[PDB]
Amino acid sequence: ASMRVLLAPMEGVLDSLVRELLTEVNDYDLCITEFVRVVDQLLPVKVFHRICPELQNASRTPSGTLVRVQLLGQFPQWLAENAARAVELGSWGVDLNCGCPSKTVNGSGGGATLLKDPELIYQGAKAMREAVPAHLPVSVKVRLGWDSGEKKFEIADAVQQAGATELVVHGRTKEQGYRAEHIDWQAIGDIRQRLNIPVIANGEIWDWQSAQQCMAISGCDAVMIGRGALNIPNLSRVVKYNEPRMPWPEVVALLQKYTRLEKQGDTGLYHVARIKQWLSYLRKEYDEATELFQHVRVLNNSPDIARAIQAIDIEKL
Ligand SMILES: Cc1cc2nc3c(=O)[nH]c(=O)nc-3n(C[C@H](O)[C@H](O)[C@H](O)COP(=O)(O)O)c2cc1C
Repeated sequence: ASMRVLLAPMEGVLDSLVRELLTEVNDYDLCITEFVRVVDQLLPVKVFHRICPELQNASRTPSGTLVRVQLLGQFPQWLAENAARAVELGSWGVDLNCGCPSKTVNGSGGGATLLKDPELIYQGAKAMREAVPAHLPVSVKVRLGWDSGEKKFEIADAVQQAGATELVVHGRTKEQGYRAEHIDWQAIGDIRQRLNIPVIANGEIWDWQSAQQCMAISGCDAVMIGRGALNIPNLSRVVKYNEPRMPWPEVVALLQKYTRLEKQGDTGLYHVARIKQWLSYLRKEYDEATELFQHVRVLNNSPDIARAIQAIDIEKL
């Protein structure tokens, strides 16, 4: 019966602005921030506030949905220091990225690179668990492996043995990328059966039926949705309650609200890039988004795209 739905971390997509917009019209149980890249220093407080403005609102979006800071990096001492800082600043626990393809800085790997030696996941997660007060959660997000799923149980074991609270599994290897035909929710179930912490299933959940299938196959009562949450802006309610997808006119209203939200540190091109990007996702689902994208793709500045989006009369749609 009960179902948890998490909004995925998405670097360069799901910032605080889009989290604000989406959580207002959804029932997400938790959102994950874009990653804070940890190398070999304690990051200043402003980095956390930039990535997670919700820290100044008791770790919640304006509508009240919890948000959790994610770290990306390798060195245990520095993951620990930065985890402690995230929670000192108010984060509801802390998450560790072990699934994103990521550039190594000097000797400091991160993300999917850690899947090549599961011990790196154990050491990083353990140092975070030890640094974060015991009542607050420490989560880890993984893929099934690097170039195969052969180490998928070692990866899962590393997270549990580190004392992590919960595990998100993206049901593909790194080398399988985002290829739909390679999703393996069964592998997620096999991991769940071995563990004693909640497993949150992730990958290729787009609608009510796909979530039902995912839960049935994996045995997980918790899922995480990333790209689908942009394609269908009310996807949490689609998945939880089998409600219809957000009508297009309400999608346009959402885009209009986005054009009126200010972005901290914006040089001037934020809305141009981000409205085009969101439309590039929406065209997978909404015919109308393909047409609107053709109209706005030629605009090269935020005021022009703001005027264009705002000009649309949603009562005429
Ligand atoms: C543009 C983009 C950025 C992402 N950034 C992150 C990130 O910052 N941290 C992370 O752990 N995963 C990141 N991911 C992976 C997603 O959280 C998620 O695991 C993936 O998109 C698969 O789920 P989906 O099929 O529901 O999209 C990103 C994915 C995309 C497409």
